Amino acid sequence: EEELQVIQPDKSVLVAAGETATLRCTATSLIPVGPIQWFRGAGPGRELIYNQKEGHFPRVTTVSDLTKRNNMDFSIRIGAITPADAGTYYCVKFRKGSPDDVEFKSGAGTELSVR
Amino acid sequence: AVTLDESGGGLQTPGGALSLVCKASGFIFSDYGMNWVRQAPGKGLEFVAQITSGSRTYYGAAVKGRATISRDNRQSTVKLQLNNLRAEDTGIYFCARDFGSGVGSIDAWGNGTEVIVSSASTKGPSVFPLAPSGTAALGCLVKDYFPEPVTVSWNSGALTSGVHTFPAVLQSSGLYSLSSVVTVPSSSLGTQTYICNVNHKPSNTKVDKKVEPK
Amino acid sequence: ALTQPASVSANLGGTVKITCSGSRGRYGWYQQRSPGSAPVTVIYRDNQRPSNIPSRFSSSTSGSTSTLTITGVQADDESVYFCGSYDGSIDIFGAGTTLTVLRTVAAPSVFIFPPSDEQLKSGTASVVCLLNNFYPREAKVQWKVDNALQSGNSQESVTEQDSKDSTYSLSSTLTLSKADYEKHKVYACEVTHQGLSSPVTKSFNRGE
Repeated sequence: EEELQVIQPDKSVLVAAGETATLRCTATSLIPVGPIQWFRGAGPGRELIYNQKEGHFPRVTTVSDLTKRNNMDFSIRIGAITPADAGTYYCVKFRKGSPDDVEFKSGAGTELSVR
Repeated sequence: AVTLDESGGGLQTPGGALSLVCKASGFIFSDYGMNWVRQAPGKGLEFVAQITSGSRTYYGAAVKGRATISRDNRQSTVKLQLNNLRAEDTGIYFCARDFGSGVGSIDAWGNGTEVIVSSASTKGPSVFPLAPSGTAALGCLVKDYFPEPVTVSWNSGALTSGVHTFPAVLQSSGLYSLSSVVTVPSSSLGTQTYICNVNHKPSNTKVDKKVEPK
Repeated sequence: ALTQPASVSANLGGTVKITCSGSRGRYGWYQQRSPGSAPVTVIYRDNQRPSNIPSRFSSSTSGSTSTLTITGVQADDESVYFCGSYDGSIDIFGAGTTLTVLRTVAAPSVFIFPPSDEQLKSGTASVVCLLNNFYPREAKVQWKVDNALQSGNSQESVTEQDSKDSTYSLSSTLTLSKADYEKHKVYACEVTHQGLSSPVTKSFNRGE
């Protein structure tokens, strides 16, 4: 079985102010276990955008149902886009660890810009 | 109309560097990714470099560390700098626009420009007739030129039907040769004139040869 | 890496498919009629056809594979088709699939050309043999000079499949010094092809 990859097929997404951005991501394996999260930015100062495991993210909807057993689609839609949303978004796989979940693989990132 | 006009190619010094430039028009330039793709003699398309609308840069494995891609949105240009040139860099380089998903999202291609990494000098062609001896064949042998390309037309573009222009072959002298032939009605040989128009931009030369019986 | 087959063939008016696999990204399909010429995008961003492209081109993508379909193949569909995709790590092109349009057997029309007086004065004789508008591509040409088979002193070049009549043409050039050319009389090009029931020989006598 090949190692899990996180595929972000789009380098750049361009969205009219007020519309919805769709940010695509696929994970190629269900192993190792752990949630997918999305961030804007890649620093230690990156901003959390979506966490599969928990949290309230009112403007984010997931394209697929992440509770389905075979799900590999981690694409999200972010609603009511404004210029403050512009930046680079990364879809990131975590594995389980102690004391907590650890980052396992990041996607290559998708630029969101606003027209 | 979308245009992608390339310049900066041609003959280059082994170990030297080049700057290809692509000047775009006819679209909102800052919204697209821009790519350089090349093709070596006898080979397929090979990815060289890309710069996204957000100015992230990507390089093919064969140019990694030697290439730099940049864009100037105000001038609608993209530039490729490639240093420490070697023979494996010889080929035709195309500029291409993408919709944001990299090389699977290309919708427009430039016409491409020849890049030749060689110590050899430029030399213009000699053009000889292939004289017709009811369909007849005649042609022009375009011999001993460097570098590629030459283009051939007949009767300044008015004769296209039945024309075949062969791919160039490389001779052991280091020079290229090609033939262009055309089939015509035998009955036209008395009356119709046939001239091959051979352009060799690299030597700033064009040769027209009128091809006659005997 | 992207894998696509080296070759596919179809009849005029038939339907053909080309499958490329190896990426879960978006796929583009790029048609190139001859090496070095600008590609033409027939499909990009998975399944989108540019407005100037005929509706006979379509594609599907699912999982890690994409398939180009051409329904109602025309003679001008002969070409190499390259798949391209950014796979979420690198931008790659496949190695290209050549589409050949099948048709009936056509024997070559053969022509031989002596060297010009101008070239001879300069010290070289190029003798050219033209095999015009044949099908299929397989063909053989031999040079004989006063009935002796020549080796080492010829080059051949072949055209792409013709975009209108689906044939090929080939040129063979025999290159000799002027002094060598002048030592013999009969120059002959002999051609073997499946449209001929036996080999055809065209020839000339130097001078005459």
